[PDB]
Amino acid sequence: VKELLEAGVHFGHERKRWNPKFARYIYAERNGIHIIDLQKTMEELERTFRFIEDLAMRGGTILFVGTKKQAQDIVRMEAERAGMPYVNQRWLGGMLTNFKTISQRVHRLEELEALFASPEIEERPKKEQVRLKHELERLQKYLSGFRLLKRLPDAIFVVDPTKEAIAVREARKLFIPVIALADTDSDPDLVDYIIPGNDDAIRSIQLILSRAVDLIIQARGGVVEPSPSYALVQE
RNA sequence: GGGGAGCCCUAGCACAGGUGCUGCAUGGCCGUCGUCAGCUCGUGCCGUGAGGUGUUGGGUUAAGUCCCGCAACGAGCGCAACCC
Repeated sequence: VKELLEAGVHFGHERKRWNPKFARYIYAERNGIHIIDLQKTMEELERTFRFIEDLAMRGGTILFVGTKKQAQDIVRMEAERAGMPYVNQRWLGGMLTNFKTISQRVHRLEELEALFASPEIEERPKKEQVRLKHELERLQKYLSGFRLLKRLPDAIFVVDPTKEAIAVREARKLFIPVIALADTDSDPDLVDYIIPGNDDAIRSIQLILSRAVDLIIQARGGVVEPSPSYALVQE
């Protein structure tokens, strides 16, 4: 458990595409690959999961932002289990902020769903229908986990918050708690709460994330087990 | 026996008429870039602002048509389909 899980398959990163304040977190910098300090990282994880279980047991959406394919795939399934409205595919400008507009985009999609199994299965012209198939598909292709986000979200979990500081950027201006997770690449004070840990390792993703999801399922009282994992991680 | 209206004539009078000018006074019809693929709106973000964003990258199509990107996502008059 904990620190010894890391001595297994995950640790520090960076070809020196780093960030100075994160280097205060840092131990060493050999191989060219910074030597993460997973100890005080365990301290961080302590405070992190404190608020995790708190806000989760009280109830209010933490906003799975995984985007890089790897992460994304795993997290998506995990997200479905985590119960939290989630960012699956490529994060697009508008979600965080243009909230009402988003609710409208949903409405177009959801009502496409509603009127996809209607007498429209009979009627309606070909070009209209077929095109509407296409854009219905893509609409759900992006707004899957987002389709279930309807009232002031209260923290995010995210992954590597540089890209996912496109994401941070938004929720950061939005006076909102943002947990989020990365290597010595990103920035510490860029975030509200910090998980200093590599995220190009698919296993790392699996482990820390399942830890969090289980933390929120234990906020409500339980904890089962994940389906997505070691599978496509290595094969 | 006149007187009444309409209708025709003759000098008068208001009046008309113009394929006479000027499209540097114009409507309208259009010739015309040219079926060129463009023109623009909503919110968010951006810049002190003008304004930007959208539409700035890459294919692809008849085409701003569609698709991967992208601080954005749509909607609009055209494009298309809708009349033959």
